[PDB]
Amino acid sequence: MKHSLPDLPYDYGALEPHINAQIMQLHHSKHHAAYVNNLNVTEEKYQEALAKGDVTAQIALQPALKFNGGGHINHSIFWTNLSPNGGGEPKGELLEAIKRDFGSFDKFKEKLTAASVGVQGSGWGWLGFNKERGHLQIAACPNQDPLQGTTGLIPLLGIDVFEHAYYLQYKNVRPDYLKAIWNVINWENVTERYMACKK
Amino acid sequence: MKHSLPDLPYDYGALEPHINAQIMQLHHSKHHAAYVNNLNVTEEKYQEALAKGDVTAQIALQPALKFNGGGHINHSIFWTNLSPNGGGEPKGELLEAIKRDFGSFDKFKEKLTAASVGVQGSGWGWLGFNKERGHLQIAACPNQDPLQGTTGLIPLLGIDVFEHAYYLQYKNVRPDYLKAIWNVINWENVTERYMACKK
Ligand SMILES: [Mn+2]
Ligand SMILES: [Mn+2]
Repeated sequence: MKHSLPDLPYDYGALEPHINAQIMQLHHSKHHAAYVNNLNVTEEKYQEALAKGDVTAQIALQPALKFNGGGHINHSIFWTNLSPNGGGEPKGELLEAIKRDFGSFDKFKEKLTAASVGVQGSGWGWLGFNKERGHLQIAACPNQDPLQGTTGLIPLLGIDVFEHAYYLQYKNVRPDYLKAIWNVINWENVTERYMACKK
Repeated sequence: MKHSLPDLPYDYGALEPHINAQIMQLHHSKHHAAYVNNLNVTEEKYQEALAKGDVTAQIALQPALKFNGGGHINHSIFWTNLSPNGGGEPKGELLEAIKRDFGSFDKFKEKLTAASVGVQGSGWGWLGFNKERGHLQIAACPNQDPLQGTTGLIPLLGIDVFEHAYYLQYKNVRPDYLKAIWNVINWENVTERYMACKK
């Protein structure tokens, strides 16, 4: 098998006015498209080096694998974390865990926003689930480094703070992007990942 | 493919008094043995992950692959860079290149000493050849990060500054270890690696 660019589950303009059609179309059809292709290229190179036992080449491929592989993991999740049917607050057991672990829904939003704005350079903000501790956890990740691969936390909600995700519309004012994106969060999807975490 | 621990080109005591037999035995039969075994286990997990397209697992395995993979690369080179017949100064084209790029042999030693002593924590000092620039270059690497895999430079001479390489004999006094190791440098091996770069 090879990786494929997943279609967006909605129209490019479905998230307006919070994220405009130009960003969505570029962020999916150009950026993510490149990560999948580069990911498949790196995996093939990594396969040849492994068959040859060329460990030097394997390690030299690690930055491309983490960046483009992480890109595929993160963005594929990101599209499902957003929806025109999104916004508002989650329900049921996820809403209860958020209040228990962060005090309230608004406190959680403040913490994830602060983590996302606090990224200096490129990276991501994540809400995750800690299997060992059995509760939610917020983390920030540099560049395309994916949450679970580098921290073991299971991703529930990611916020792409790469400049290409918002600069066209919001320019340098990243907090304006963070303010707007809460209105299109697909809490239905995020709830599925949370419920999938417990057994 | 199954990597294997290469036999040492000499007995564990052949580098005394500069590196004592206990260090050599532990550094080869324990530390390096673990890198090969851990490298093989990590490589086997990669084959499964690649076959499954599990990119998260590939990225999670990267720290173990670089540390143990790099360990295998570096230590395998390190042993050949040392010899009971070593020490003194190189000759021929290697010596002529060292004088040109670093001013003199003694000046070269000061620069490689300073790079090796300057490593805070675990890492390596390397003399390398820059193929693109066509000259020698000194660099430091953190942990077991290998020179070529992370910098593209071809390794000519490596100095292990992990504490397990000198602490038993020299304790915290790494500069005494660095001074002593010059007595067992296998310049014949370093010359072969250098001449191989100008094919
Ligand atoms: Mn992005
Ligand atoms: Mn070592």
